Amino acid sequence: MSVRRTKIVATLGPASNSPEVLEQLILAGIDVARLNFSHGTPDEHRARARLVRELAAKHGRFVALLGDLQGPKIRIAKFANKRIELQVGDKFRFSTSHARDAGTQEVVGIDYPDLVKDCGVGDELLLDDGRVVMVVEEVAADELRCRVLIGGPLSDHKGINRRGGGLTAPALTDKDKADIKLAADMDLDYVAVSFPRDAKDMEYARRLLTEAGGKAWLVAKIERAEAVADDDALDGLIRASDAVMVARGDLGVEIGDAELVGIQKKIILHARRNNKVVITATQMMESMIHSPMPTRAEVSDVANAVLDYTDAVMLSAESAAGEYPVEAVKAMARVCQGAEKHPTSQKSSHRLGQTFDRCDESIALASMYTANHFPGIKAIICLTESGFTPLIMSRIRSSVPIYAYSPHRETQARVAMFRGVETIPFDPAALPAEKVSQAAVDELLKRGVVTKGDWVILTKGDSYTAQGGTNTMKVLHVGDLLV
Amino acid sequence: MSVRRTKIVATLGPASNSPEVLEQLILAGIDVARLNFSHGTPDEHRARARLVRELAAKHGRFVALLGDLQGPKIRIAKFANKRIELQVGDKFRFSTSHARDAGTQEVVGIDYPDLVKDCGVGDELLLDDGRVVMVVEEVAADELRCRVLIGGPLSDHKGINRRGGGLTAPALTDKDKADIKLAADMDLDYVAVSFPRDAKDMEYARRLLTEAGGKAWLVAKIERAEAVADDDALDGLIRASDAVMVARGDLGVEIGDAELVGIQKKIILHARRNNKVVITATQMMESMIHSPMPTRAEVSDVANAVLDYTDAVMLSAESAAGEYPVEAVKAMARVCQGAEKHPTSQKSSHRLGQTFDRCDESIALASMYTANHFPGIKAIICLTESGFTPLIMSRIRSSVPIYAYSPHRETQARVAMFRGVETIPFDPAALPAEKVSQAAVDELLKRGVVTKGDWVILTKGDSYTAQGGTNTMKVLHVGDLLV
Amino acid sequence: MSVRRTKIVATLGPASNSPEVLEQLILAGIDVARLNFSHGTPDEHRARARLVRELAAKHGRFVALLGDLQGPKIRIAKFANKRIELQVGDKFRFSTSHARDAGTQEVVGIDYPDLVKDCGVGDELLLDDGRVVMVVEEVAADELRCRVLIGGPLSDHKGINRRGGGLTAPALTDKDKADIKLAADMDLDYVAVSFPRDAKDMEYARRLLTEAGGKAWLVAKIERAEAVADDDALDGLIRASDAVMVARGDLGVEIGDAELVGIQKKIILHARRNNKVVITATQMMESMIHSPMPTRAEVSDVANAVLDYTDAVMLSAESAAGEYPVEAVKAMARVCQGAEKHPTSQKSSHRLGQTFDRCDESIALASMYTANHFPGIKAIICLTESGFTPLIMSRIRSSVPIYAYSPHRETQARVAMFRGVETIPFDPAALPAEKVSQAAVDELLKRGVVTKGDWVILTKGDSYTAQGGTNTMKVLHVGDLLV
Amino acid sequence: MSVRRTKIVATLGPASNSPEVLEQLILAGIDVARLNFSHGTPDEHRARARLVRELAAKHGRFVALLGDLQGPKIRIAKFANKRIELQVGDKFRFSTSHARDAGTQEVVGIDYPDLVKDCGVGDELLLDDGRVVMVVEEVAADELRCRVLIGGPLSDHKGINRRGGGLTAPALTDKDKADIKLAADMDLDYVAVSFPRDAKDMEYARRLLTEAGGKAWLVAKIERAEAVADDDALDGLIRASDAVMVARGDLGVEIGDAELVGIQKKIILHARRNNKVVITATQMMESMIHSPMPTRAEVSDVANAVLDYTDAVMLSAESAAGEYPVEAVKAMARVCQGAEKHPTSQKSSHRLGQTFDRCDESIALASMYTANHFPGIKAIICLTESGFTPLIMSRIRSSVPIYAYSPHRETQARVAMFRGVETIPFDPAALPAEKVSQAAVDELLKRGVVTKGDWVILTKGDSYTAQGGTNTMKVLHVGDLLV
Ligand SMILES: O=P(O)(O)OC[C@H]1O[C@H](O)[C@H](O)[C@@H](O)[C@@H]1O
Ligand SMILES: O=P(O)(O)OC[C@H]1O[C@H](O)[C@H](O)[C@@H](O)[C@@H]1O
Ligand SMILES: O=P(O)(O)OC[C@H]1O[C@H](O)[C@H](O)[C@@H](O)[C@@H]1O
Ligand SMILES: O=P(O)(O)OC[C@H]1O[C@H](O)[C@H](O)[C@@H](O)[C@@H]1O
Ligand SMILES: [Mg+2]
Ligand SMILES: [Mg+2]
Repeated sequence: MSVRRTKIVATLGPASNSPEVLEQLILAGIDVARLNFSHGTPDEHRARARLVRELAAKHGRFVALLGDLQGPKIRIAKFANKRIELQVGDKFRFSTSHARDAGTQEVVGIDYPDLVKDCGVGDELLLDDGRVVMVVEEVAADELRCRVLIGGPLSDHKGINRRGGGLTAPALTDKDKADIKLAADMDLDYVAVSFPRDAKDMEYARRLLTEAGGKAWLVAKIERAEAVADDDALDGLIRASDAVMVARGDLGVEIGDAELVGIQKKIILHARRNNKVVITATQMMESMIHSPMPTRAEVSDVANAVLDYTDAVMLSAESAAGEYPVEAVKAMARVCQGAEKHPTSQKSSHRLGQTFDRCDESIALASMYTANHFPGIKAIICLTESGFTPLIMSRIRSSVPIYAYSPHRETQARVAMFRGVETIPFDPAALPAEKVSQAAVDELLKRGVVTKGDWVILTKGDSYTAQGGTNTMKVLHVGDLLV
Repeated sequence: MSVRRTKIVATLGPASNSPEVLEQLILAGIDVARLNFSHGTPDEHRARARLVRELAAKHGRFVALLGDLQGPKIRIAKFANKRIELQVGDKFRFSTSHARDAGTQEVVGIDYPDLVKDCGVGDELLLDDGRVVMVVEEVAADELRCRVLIGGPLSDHKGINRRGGGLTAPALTDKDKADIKLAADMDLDYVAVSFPRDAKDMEYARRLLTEAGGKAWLVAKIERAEAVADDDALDGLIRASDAVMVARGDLGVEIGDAELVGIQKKIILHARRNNKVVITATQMMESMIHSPMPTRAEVSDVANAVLDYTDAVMLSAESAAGEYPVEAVKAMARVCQGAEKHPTSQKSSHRLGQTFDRCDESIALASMYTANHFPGIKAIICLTESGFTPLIMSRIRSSVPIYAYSPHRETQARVAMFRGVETIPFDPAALPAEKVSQAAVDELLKRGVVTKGDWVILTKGDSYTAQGGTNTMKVLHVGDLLV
Repeated sequence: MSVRRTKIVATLGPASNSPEVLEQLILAGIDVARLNFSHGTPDEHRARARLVRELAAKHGRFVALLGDLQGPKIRIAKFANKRIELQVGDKFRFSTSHARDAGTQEVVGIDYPDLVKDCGVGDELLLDDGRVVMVVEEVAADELRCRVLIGGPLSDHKGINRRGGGLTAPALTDKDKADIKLAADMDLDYVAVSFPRDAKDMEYARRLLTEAGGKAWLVAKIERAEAVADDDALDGLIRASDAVMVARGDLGVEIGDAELVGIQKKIILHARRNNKVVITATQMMESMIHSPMPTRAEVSDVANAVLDYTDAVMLSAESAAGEYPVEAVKAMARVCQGAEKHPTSQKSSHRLGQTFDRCDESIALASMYTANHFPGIKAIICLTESGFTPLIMSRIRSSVPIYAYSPHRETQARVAMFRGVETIPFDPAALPAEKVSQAAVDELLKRGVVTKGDWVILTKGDSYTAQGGTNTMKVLHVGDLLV
Repeated sequence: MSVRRTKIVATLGPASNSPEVLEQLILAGIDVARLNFSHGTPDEHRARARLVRELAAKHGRFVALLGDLQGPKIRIAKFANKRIELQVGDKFRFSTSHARDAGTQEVVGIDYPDLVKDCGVGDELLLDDGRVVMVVEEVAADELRCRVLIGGPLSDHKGINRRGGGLTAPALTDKDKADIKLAADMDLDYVAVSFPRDAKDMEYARRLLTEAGGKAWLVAKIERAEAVADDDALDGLIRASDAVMVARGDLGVEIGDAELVGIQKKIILHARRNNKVVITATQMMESMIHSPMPTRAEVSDVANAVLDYTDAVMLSAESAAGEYPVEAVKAMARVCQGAEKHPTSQKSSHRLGQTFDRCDESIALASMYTANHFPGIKAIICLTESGFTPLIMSRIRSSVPIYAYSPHRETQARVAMFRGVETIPFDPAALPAEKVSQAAVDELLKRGVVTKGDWVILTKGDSYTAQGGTNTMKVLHVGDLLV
């Protein structure tokens, strides 16, 4: 089998907090560790962040760190005895005037006044990611009086949303502003914004991140009905980001699970067309929380995401809280490898008939065209400062390995989420100009990726100091004297 | 929202044995009831068969009955209680001599004489489609003594295989020969053959079925590595059948779960190209055994099967043994409807450039072409004897309703598994020839499917008595005087 | 070789006026005789019209008659001596005020009052169908002072036009109004309008033709720069007609020879898209005026028109005035047959993805689809009243013979210009309804077009009296008992 | 309009022998002068060759010289009185036994032993390039007895051929071997072989040319039925050549005029696929022998050759013997420019799905891909030694100017026949390496082809001395500091 191209995002948590498990996850092949700021303390995150970077370096791997902002997720308050159980037909109330610590079998408090204002009789409310469902029977100034449609347990601080969406909330909370600073302070590679509705929400988050001196790239989580209402809404949000996440948990609540299949495919495609990275997420291997093997549906879900040409697939509870975090990563990685053998994973239309905007864009596209048609080419050596050039290369369907050669750590980590891209640390400026090409080829010969007789593509610009000036494509024969 | 086109196969069992639940399944929209002959007594099947047909007729629905032969897959015997639970590290024994009804927590019997010959110390055994895994620690003359590697439940007649591959029975079992007679005696609409390897296995089954006077159509279950080894193997097996099933449980064990995605798609496509019906099966909504809603992976799995253009999707334990059989069917039906709104579900290339063989094939194809391009057409009235004509129509991607008008019950049930086809009972021979067209159009006007001003396609042959002579296509305006 | 599908229009004149030559032209395969009203007396036309119809009937052929209106010719006045000769660089003047009777080597008069208003310095003037070319050097109050660009002879009443057009003239002259009546009186099948500018000119001609009781179909000659200025101009003119003619003589003068290739292709395509007939004309085999074989350029020109999917190709002086009218028709017919063997002549996209408007349109399209894919089909029996149904069929690329079965003479002749359509005289209303199918099939068996074992398509409507109700397509096996 | 891309080959002769006319032809835009060795003396050719090269240099143009070998004619013997005249309907005989000097009004001898074997009753025989045509009425053991179909004169040693071809003769005659030496001695850029049958004939010609020290590229004239008998025959002959010519005069005789259109298109396409140059020839503007303007058929013929994507179009008698050689070239050039504006002239599929063989091939293809999609690119600077790299570039449909930068005269002339390629004399080896790019860009700035702000593609290899090592593509912004 070939080296896996689709990247794996693994959420960390109680089940993946020790050095022994993190080491095993690194070895199993995680490419990105997600730190969910909805839970844990700042120091818990710092400790994990330090440990993943240490253990990655220990094994010559490049793992990005993604920080996930909680967002304006609306939660219930606490219960007196920490949890309750509800049956179909039971009556239940959400009250702004009920004490936050005194939840009972009949009522719980909520610290969000506009919840009651935005809801009306008939609205369906979904709690704990849809596990419990209620319908609003009566509205008063301070509470919603409901009937349970689908029973189950309820416990402190569980999430609530309305079927259809449309709830008022700010995109950035005060917690999120603090977490943005925390992310900048930890030098996180990616930061994910929850529940954005339009480009403004992402621009605001970008402002705050730069103001805090953060260099992270921004991920827009597509979880709101308004974000997918039409192509302009979606494309606007995508263009304001560096990456997007198909956040199927909250999105499914907002638009209905029966609409997910079409929207997942649209989001991935529109992301790639706008030269952004895309992640597919949520319940991809849920059964592995309690089982050491996935279901056939789970295998199919992941494989189909790979054929949709997602950059990465994500684990949440499977890796953060479940009994088999390492086995989940292993299984996910194996399914990705299998799906990548399909003929549709390697054949491209190469954006025929379209208009290119930039010069560096053109060299990237020209290289993918060349590599996909001259099969003697076994690798692409992309000398890059910020990772932009191999971002463009990896938007094109191919099975050729793309190597991002960079001296910077920021870049070496960034590309870990790019489908088909591997990092090779390399500093061309600190070498005699005439020796750069053979030096780059040496790095692949060391690793056994290419041998004498194979061909390779090298891309670069004129200087080795500025960014955004890729303008050259060379096709080199491994074995020849390379200038 | 439009009428669902993708068909639902629901396996019956303990959870779906009563008249109250079967009535609810019929109302929830099942199109085919599967009777798994691996479990239950002949009279249990007869009782369920009678009840489904009665309850379907009660609600003006046409539900086929599919009988699933156990096949030469090797199974364990019964337990004293029905089931046990095993933990990692537990010891367990498979014995040729142990009583077949007295299985315990420590040993179960097995009707496989070569057990000790085929297995050896170190071999891994897989039970229940890989869910439980054991390693052989000791071999004796009549038993295998094992340690559990992966725990889980075990129950009567669960499948067992060896990781190398050496468990199997040769060609059609004696049980199956008896069940073929039982199927013929019950007038089953479909019969499924397990573990077929090539056209010969299906021809043998067809011989036995016709010898017993059975009119059922044959379903080849694709579960053996040899059946998908190459296109000739697969196409041979498909051509010898009337329908095929993507049996992902056993198939995943035989070829590995990482290869399923590509093969599922190939099987569906090759089936449709050879004008056969295709079912996708196994663990599509497994979490609904214990939960009243599916996971996102399960939603995705089903939806993607619909976009692959499967005829039907299947439930096994979800409907047969689980806690929420009705909710599973409802959920599956809702996901199908959502996926059918996708633009790829309705647009066809119409087999351009290909060569047709038959005349009735040509009229079917010509009607789908016409309907897909003249949007005034709201339905296709296909007068058919055996259901062959609407079989061909439904191989072509479309969203136009196909109505199979037939006088025969055999046909009225058969087409229940055809994607996009609805039955309208109708006897053209018992009418004055000049009144047939308006009589057929009346049936759709009664049901509110078409109104005055809509157009319709009618297909038929010259006589109303023979089969295989469809040769006419008419385009009629609802409102006009129809000859 | 197969029966030629592309139709041949042959202009009559002095070289093709006798019964012996007309008989030879009929036998050589002409499908339409063009009567150019620019020359000849009314009785000369009547005599030829009668003779072609007589001789066609004598040999079981269906030849249409097309009457070509002269239109608005702008001409110079007379020269004092009979003819003058000009050399490149010579000076020459056109004067509104000079005496029209005697012209000199330096100046000629002209009956064009707007001359000085319409023309300007730099304009190129083309005389005698482009044979002489001049450029306007100076404009004075009553004359244009020119330099000769291309020399040659000039004589009394030669035509003059301006590169670009914009000379004022009505499309219908008083002569043309008289000729429209003459055409109606002769029962001409087609009438061609010269120099129309827009749909209004064609609607006016249609009014006059119906007022005179004429049943002819109208041909718009695309000869004016204004007619091809943009798609709306062209499409408007096409939609107002039944057929169009790529009139490359005058059109080349108006837009320049270097623009012809693109516009010829556009006109043909837009005509077919709007379900109109199209003729390609002018100098297709000019060398055959004086030679018994065509040049390779002439062969190429005709063949390329056939691959552009023109309905017909035309001869003008080659058949009307030249030394080898019969040999020209024979050569043209042979080149058509050769080009029709090309793979692009028989393969169609079948208007996939498009939206159909009418029901009879749908049956026509459905038949071409069916015939192009079921190769057992050797003919299409199209029962038609007015020829509309086979008009639509013949817009689709195919090599299957289309037979227009009609009782009417108007229709039997009309379809002679339709590519791939042959007339079979037939009256279904005068037969017992149940015997029609086999009666139609008999007509093809008589002619040896189909034999026992071949298949055929029959199209018709419900009654045999009304027009515009084709709604049925049947596929029949020649040899079976046909109802 | 833009600069013409399709190249013009003009045959020289009595009408184009003077310095005044040659100068006018150079200024009118000829790209290649053809020296037909069938006529003229060695010194007549030398004088013309010297004059075209002198006059081209005088006007900064690069005109190749093509030498056309006469090849094999089969000829009749002598007449008693040197010539006779034959009329339509006359009887005439060709006899293998009749005295070779005593030809009469009724019979002539012939030194063709297989005459009776090769010809048969019904065959048409063409003498003196088609001036006389006969049909064979009877065959006897030593003669063919014929009827004259087309009359004319006959004289000693006139050529004879059969419709259908198949007469035995070797591709290279003794005259041709002498002319190969003459071509080498004159340093001709191209040599054309007449009536080759297969790769062997072209390899033999290449041997003789190299043996004589000739550097010319070889043109295979496709005129023999055997050369187009199937794809292997044709492709074999193409692969053994550098260029091919669609020789429609002799080819039409050998396969029939009705087959030319399809074969012209096949030859052009197969030539381009195998990376060869292709010329379309013969009677493209024949009427211009005696007229100063072409017919519409001639305009169409040339334009359609341009849309078929021929590299060049040729004139023979139009430029060599006719009354208007300069006007013919001007007209041909104008028609080419018009046809090049068509949208199909600029859009390419870019050999999607295909497999490339070489590295320099890959850079050429990658540049055409890049140029066709980044419209900021206004030119391609191709540094080439032998012209191979811009040969490959020009196989791809585009409207971007391709500039072949070369120091060698051999190369500067060679590319004159390549569609869309212009020569820029340039010696990169004689410059400081760091100044090459801006030096090349200066050459285009001098000529006003590009301005500040435009982009350009530059291709090259590592050294500036070896051939066959193009391996680099750069995209440069005109105005920036170019390394
Ligand atoms: O745009 P980026 O990929 O960030 O890379 C940009 C840079 O990469 C190259 O290897 C060199 O460092 C520069 O020549 C170029 O400008
Ligand atoms: O649809 P099939 O099973 O091929 O049978 C086709 C039959 O359908 C109906 O009975 C039609 O009215 C008959 O004319 C035809 O023979
Ligand atoms: O082809 P059209 O001119 O529309 O006429 C179509 C007509 O042809 C059929 O043979 C019958 O005559 C009618 O059923 C029909 O109306
Ligand atoms: O296109 P070709 O004939 O192979 O010539 C291309 C060759 O010459 C040019 O000077 C290039 O700069 C060389 O580096 C290359 O090897
Ligand atoms: Mg099975
Ligand atoms: Mg020749």
